[PDB]
Amino acid sequence: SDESRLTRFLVLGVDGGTFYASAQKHTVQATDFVRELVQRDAALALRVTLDVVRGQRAPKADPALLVLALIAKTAPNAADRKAAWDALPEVARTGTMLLHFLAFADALGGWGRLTRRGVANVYETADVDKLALWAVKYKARDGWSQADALRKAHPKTDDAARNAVLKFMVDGVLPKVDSPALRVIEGHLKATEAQTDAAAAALMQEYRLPLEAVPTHVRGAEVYRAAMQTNGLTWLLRNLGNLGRVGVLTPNDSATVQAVIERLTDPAALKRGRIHPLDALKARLVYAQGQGVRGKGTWLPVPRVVDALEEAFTLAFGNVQPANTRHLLALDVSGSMTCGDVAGVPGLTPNMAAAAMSLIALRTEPDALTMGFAEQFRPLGITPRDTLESAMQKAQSVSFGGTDCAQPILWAAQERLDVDTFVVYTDNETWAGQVHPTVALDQYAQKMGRAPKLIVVGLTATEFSIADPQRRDMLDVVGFDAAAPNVMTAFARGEV
Ligand SMILES: [Ca+2]
Repeated sequence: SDESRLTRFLVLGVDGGTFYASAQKHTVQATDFVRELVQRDAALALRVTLDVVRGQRAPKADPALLVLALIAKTAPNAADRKAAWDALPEVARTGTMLLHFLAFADALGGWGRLTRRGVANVYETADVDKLALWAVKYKARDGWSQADALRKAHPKTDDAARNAVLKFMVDGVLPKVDSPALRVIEGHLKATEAQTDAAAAALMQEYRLPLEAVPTHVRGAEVYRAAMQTNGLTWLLRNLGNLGRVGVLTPNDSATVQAVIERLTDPAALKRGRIHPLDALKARLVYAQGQGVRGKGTWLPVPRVVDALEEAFTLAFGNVQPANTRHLLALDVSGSMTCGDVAGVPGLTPNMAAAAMSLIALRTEPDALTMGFAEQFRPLGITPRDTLESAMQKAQSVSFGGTDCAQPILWAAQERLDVDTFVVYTDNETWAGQVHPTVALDQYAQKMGRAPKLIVVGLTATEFSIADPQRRDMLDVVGFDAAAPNVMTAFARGEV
């Protein structure tokens, strides 16, 4: 079905059953099916695309932006090209997304009337606050800048304030209406000219300015101190190291320490911020290193903060959106599972990641059973009562067998176990058995009267292929990242 095949491309960013959960290239490129579909039925291409954007299941806007460009620029009909343009303001939510859309479109046609108007409509529809934000935060994206687009599109609004910010976005010259939209602009201007951690701090204090506005050279204690009070939990999670470094968060400075602990374990803030347990696990591991990636400095991890992150992990389970399907999780339990940094997270071993995901399933899905490719294929005996640490150990066995992704499915049919979703967790070592998982899945359907799905996760994989591109019941997840769990859940629910 065109609808289903296009939706899959829109979510995964590929025209097959593979999610590159990444930190690699895999930039979305339009395949033949996608172009052919846009010519054949641009109207449904567009309806499908809006459905996906609104449904918000796509980890990335990229594929929807590309598809939208294709329709807008190359759809045979004028009503379709026009409808695509009319949707641009919705789909290109941020300044970056608009510049990204233009990078896709510029390879499909020049600046005809539809294009000038369509781009102009984006700026003319945005309020003075969104415009000001774009003016300071989304100035450029590689080749394309807001200035470029504005010179080609020439937007004009009814109100002088917005025209003033549009003018500023082109010529960088500061006016002075006010609408405190200019305020944030003036603030960002002065911020670039700081030289001192204190003036910078005093500046975002005066001007409600983001930590972004502060030159890397001057972001000291007062700058980070200031940033905390003005950001949510997600920010806080990825900034613990930056706080240990700039001398704000230290083992002998209890007031800030307690205040961080309270935010990290605030159930209401966890829920509203939609913190996934892996988000908390990543923050803990990153923070506990006391040293960052290239060119970062060091810091002294505060133990009780590390502790609070362990609590945030447990509390976050309550906010996971379940597939609501019966899962059988088959874990690779061999020694190499203890090696590697999944998703570039220092210390996040495939074994740790798989144990975390097992606990999640056990605690949130209608049913879940965990098996392992051990001496023989057997239950690991992990339960919702386990900790991350005890589950990790149950998922390690000195004697192991090949990681055969067909085998959990063959086993379940043999045991007449009702399973909706099979999930295999490995590092990068799928091993082919005598029966392919496709045959396995067919045999299960034939014996049990239901067609289940299979997800194979290569937690540190760069490339493998198990999922049949011609089937819909299979998904390969290559690598891992923060978007992977939601994609897997969406897939299991039949939405991908
Ligand atoms: Ca292995």
